[PDB]
Amino acid sequence: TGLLDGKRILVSGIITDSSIAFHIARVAQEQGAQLVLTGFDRLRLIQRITDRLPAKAPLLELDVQNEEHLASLAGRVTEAIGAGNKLDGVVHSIGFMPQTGMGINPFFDAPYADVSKGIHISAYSYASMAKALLPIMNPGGSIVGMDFDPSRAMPAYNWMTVAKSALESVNRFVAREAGKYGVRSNLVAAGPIRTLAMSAIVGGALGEEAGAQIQLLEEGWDQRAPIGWNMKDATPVAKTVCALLSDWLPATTGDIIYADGGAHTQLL
Amino acid sequence: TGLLDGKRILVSGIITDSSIAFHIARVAQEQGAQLVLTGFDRLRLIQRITDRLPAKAPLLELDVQNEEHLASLAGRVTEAIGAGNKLDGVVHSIGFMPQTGMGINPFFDAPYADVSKGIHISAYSYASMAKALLPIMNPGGSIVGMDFDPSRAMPAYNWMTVAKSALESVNRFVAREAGKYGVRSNLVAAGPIRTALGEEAGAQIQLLEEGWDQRAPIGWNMKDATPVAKTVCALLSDWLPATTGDIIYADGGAHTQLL
Amino acid sequence: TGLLDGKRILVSGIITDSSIAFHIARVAQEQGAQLVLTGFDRLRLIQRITDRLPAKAPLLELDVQNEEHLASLAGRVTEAIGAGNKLDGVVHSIGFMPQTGMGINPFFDAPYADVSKGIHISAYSYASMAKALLPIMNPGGSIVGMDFDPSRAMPAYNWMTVAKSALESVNRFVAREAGKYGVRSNLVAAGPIRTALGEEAGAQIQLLEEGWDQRAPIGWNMKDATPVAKTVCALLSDWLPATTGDIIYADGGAHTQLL
Amino acid sequence: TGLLDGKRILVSGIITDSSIAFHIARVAQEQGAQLVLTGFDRLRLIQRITDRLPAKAPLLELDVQNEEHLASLAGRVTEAIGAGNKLDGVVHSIGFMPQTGMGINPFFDAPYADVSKGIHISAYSYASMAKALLPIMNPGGSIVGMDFDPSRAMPAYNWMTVAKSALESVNRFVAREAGKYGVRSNLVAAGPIRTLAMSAIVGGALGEEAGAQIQLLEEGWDQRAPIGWNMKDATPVAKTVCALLSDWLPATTGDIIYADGGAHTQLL
Ligand SMILES: NC(=O)c1ccc[n+]([C@@H]2O[C@H](COP(=O)([O-])OP(=O)(O)OC[C@H]3O[C@@H](n4cnc5c(N)ncnc54)[C@H](O)[C@@H]3O)[C@@H](O)[C@H]2O)c1
Ligand SMILES: NC(=O)c1ccc[n+]([C@@H]2O[C@H](COP(=O)([O-])OP(=O)(O)OC[C@H]3O[C@@H](n4cnc5c(N)ncnc54)[C@H](O)[C@@H]3O)[C@@H](O)[C@H]2O)c1
Ligand SMILES: NC(=O)c1ccc[n+]([C@@H]2O[C@H](COP(=O)([O-])OP(=O)(O)OC[C@H]3O[C@@H](n4cnc5c(N)ncnc54)[C@H](O)[C@@H]3O)[C@@H](O)[C@H]2O)c1
Ligand SMILES: NC(=O)c1ccc[n+]([C@@H]2O[C@H](COP(=O)([O-])OP(=O)(O)OC[C@H]3O[C@@H](n4cnc5c(N)ncnc54)[C@H](O)[C@@H]3O)[C@@H](O)[C@H]2O)c1
Ligand SMILES: CCCCCc1ccc(Oc2ccccc2)c(O)c1
Ligand SMILES: CCCCCc1ccc(Oc2ccccc2)c(O)c1
Ligand SMILES: CCCCCc1ccc(Oc2ccccc2)c(O)c1
Ligand SMILES: CCCCCc1ccc(Oc2ccccc2)c(O)c1
Repeated sequence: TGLLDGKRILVSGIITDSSIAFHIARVAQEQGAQLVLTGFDRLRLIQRITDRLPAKAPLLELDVQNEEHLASLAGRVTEAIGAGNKLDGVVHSIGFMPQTGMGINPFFDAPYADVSKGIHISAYSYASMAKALLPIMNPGGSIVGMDFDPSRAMPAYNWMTVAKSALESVNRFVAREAGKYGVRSNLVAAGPIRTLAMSAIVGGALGEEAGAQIQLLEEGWDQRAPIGWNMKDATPVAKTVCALLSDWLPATTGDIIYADGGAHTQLL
Repeated sequence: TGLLDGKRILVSGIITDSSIAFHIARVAQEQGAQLVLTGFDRLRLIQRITDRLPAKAPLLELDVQNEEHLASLAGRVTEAIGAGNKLDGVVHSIGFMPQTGMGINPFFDAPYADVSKGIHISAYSYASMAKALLPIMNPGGSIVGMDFDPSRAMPAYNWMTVAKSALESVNRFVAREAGKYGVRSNLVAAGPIRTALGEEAGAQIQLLEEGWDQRAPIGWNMKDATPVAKTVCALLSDWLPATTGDIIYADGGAHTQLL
Repeated sequence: TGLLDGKRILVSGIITDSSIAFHIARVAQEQGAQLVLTGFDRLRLIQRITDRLPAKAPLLELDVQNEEHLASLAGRVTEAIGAGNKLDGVVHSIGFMPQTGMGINPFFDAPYADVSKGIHISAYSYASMAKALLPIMNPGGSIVGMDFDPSRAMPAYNWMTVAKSALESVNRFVAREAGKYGVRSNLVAAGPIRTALGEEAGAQIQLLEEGWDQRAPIGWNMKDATPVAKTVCALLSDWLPATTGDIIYADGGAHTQLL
Repeated sequence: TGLLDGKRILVSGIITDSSIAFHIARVAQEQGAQLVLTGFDRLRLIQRITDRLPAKAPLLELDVQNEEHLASLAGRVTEAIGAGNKLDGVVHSIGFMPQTGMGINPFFDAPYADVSKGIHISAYSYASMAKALLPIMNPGGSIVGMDFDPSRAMPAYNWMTVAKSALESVNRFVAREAGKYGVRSNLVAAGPIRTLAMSAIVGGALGEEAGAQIQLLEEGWDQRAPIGWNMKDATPVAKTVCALLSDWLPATTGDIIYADGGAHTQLL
């Protein structure tokens, strides 16, 4: 049978077929998980994408900034999975940061309203999503978010890095809350994955300064990674998340698991 | 002679005489530094307090949330220290967080507008302050801010801990920008210092504070901010010229010990 | 089907039925793995114990200090699993340290020959074991060893903590060598598990152990090694194919919490 | 006056004029510190070198493996500084590792007797040196050793990296011991410094594989370092040690201070 048999897992974050949450959903379903998906803006668009999944699953609207979406989320899920049923897994795979705070723009030229908006979506929403769903979660359940190692600074990532340093702090705190329900909360720190913005800067959407930079950071990842790293394959990352959602890591919470090919453990 | 002779150092954060920034200023002055102090809201009040310092130094108004204070900050400092003169050191010792996101309030009940306000004052202001002053800073200068180890979660500190996780990340980036000026940028992670909440808090804080002194191999006195103020001066000095984007712990070593 | 179906996994470290390696083997077998077990000194004794496992598996002699056991290890495994067959997983669950360098003895009174013996068995043997078996391992295989967070110092554990700081460093290097074979290499940092020393120890261990369960957001039961044995199996499986040279914590989250 | 006025500091580790301990001594003396030096093998040779210091200081023999040198060390120092006088600072700047465990040799081909010998000298000796001198140290005193960030693996450094991971663990423990005497114990994690072996592999003492590698790791250090890093200047490292020996860091022990130009805090 499948890694996640008879587990009901909410997976947010799907926008395209290159999304990390798309492959987290695909694998979860491949491992026999009943899913519940959420989407942010282009619900019609994500309907077309989510239809390309192994199995049919309810799709709810969730704008983590929206105070109404959050207040109503549990009940909507209750309706979708069926009264008397609970969640065994929540996948937070949400991120955002205006151009001002990430990319070619000077680190010091990001206005706070932009940084604030990105932290809200990339860091605080993890707590508010756990606050909504914790109540309708089963003991032994698992909440996992996506992270990008922010231990050290780097070019381009700038204020996103500061948002991810927030998310890791938030995660350890959400573990406190989540423990009172016997639920774990961890983050999967993945190496770079080609999606849209990052698989666009290739040719040079950001210019010759950028491109040739990210193309360097990415490149070095595959060298540093003792088992290597293919930025065009989001499957290994997705499987790590499934391992976190499963029951084979029942004593690990408030933590961070690194799906980056070991790159973060090697200097050169 | 003093550790910081001839150094023009801007020091923010004083509000009372218990303020970590008060002792930083007091020690920097004792070590022969020319200070420029900034205050946030109660300028008259902090005038009373800053008058209790070893030496007289210009007091400017700075509210890190105010876009006008920031844009003008450099020019006003230039006028206080004199045209042609530049700063050798900047002390960010600013911290805030509404009760909603820190204390007895449940962690999940902090509304973002609050959390966001606290991160703006506690984390982002470090970058915006650096962005303002970096241009009027001398090579080999030092920017140092205050921190409280947010590596692990804990009761009460809650969202402040999240704001500090942000500062440390901001600091590594400010080190990048500051490098372009030959300027370092580090954080000093101090143990708790004394500067109502009920029986849970008076139990927790006095239990967390207590265990600090136990864990600390040299011990920890929460009623003395001097050890911390000296660590900030060592950072402002020239005896740590190769360290930037880093964090120096003035905590009695508590953070290196488990029990 | 099981997590580790069709996987040939070598598991060392069993000595009693409380041994973390016993439950690792028990769980790997419950998840349909073909095991090859190794034992150190009391082979007859561990035969009695290994007979208490779900399934029957070959038991080889391995004393990581013995240069002959190491050189022959591959060939003997080849013969047990069959020529042409290779290993998919190696479990290093070996640990030692004389009383001199761990327990009530003062930290400064541990003679090197002792400390060196403990590091040889507890740290270096991880590399020498990897060097022996890596050649008879399949791509996508997994080497996992046991660890106890040595980030911070603590009473009693003393030089074992130093030996574990070494293992973690050894592990990052074994990840390099192992990568050349498409093999991962990680450590599982478990909370204390039950497997005389006087009133100080019975006070400390029961105080350190106790506070573990408090710190742990999901709690921690030192009388149950199963959660730990499952984490080792998740590492041996294929649901963590992108993680190597790393450390997975099976400790109830205790290490992410301060108080 | 000087940073270390009227402080009596033992400084070991001087073998040549490029030694990190040579500059730690030179600066300490420049800051008005009474020194006590120790040497390992070529005492005659180090006599010639130590004579090139700002000021005259007693030179004792200390082979950290030798059980006799350790047992007699305090008394010899007592004699050199004068009965009734104590040390205010100890500088551990000792390292060793046979070619087998560091360089071009395969990581797996280092025999334990070699690794053991290097850990003994590079890690355990820090404890045994503190065990000898702690008794003749003043409250407020400072014990500092030299370290090289071993968080992540790297080429060439191999078993030395494993020795430094040991030393950092040892350091936190020595802090326990050292606290009972009101003495601090920290490590200075420096970036690479041209000495003898490392300033030899330049041309290619280790070959074209090496050289072009270390020359890469070194190079990248100066790029990653936001204030940059000059591998030909050991002065900034020495001054950090003096800051640790001084009284301007009285609340930091069992810790590690990084003198590497910030390189360890930057990814690219
Ligand atoms: N792609 C990578 O290289 C990689 C690596 C490390 C971490 N991550 C993290 O994984 C997560 C998703 O990454 P991805 O690469 O799949 O990105 P993506 O661009 O494919 O998806 C980002 C998601 O955020 C959603 N979103 C934005 N604002 C929202 C809001 N207001 N309310 C609800 N949803 C909102 C978008 O709809 C989108 O699905 C992010 O946290 C990202 O930082 C990605
Ligand atoms: N007190 C402790 O136990 C301790 C321990 C570790 C770190 N710190 C840090 O040191 C710093 C100062 O701490 P403190 O204990 O002296 O606290 P304090 O309350 O005495 O100082 C905090 C300062 O923040 C200033 N401030 C608030 N909003 C501002 C704004 N909008 N613009 C400019 N200034 C503003 C206040 O005027 C005040 O001077 C903080 O960052 C804090 O996190 C304190
Ligand atoms: N027990 C705990 O609380 C706990 C917690 C964290 C980590 N660990 C780690 O797990 C591993 C095993 O722990 P355990 O509690 O099962 O202890 P155990 O005493 O049951 O197992 C230790 C094993 O080391 C073996 N061993 C000793 N010398 C050997 C040698 N020369 N060659 C081959 N094998 C040798 C012994 O035979 C024994 O099986 C150790 O590395 C230990 O550090 C244990
Ligand atoms: N040089 C660097 O790039 C750098 C960077 C980081 C850390 N460090 C550390 O600084 C320390 C010294 O480095 P260095 O570059 O000055 O090296 P060096 O080669 O100049 O000196 C190493 C010292 O070890 C001494 N020594 C060796 N065995 C001894 C023993 N048996 N008993 C007593 N003394 C013994 C030698 O006599 C020598 O002085 C080492 O710990 C080293 O790892 C150096
Ligand atoms: C730009 C630097 C390369 C880092 C890799 C990377 C790529 C995408 C990332 O995720 C984002 C998704 C939406 C908004 C912001 C970020 C990220 O986490 C990490
Ligand atoms: C109640 C929290 C216990 C931790 C000790 C502590 C106390 C005060 C702290 O500083 C603050 C000052 C103003 C606003 C926010 C934070 C802190 O850093 C650390
Ligand atoms: C007494 C130490 C408290 C820590 C808990 C603990 C207990 C046993 C441990 O494992 C050992 C087994 C054999 C030899 C050395 C170590 C350990 O890892 C961790
Ligand atoms: C070889 C890789 C470059 C690392 C920089 C470096 C250079 C010298 C180092 O110190 C040594 C001194 C004596 C014996 C062994 C090591 C080191 O610590 C760190």
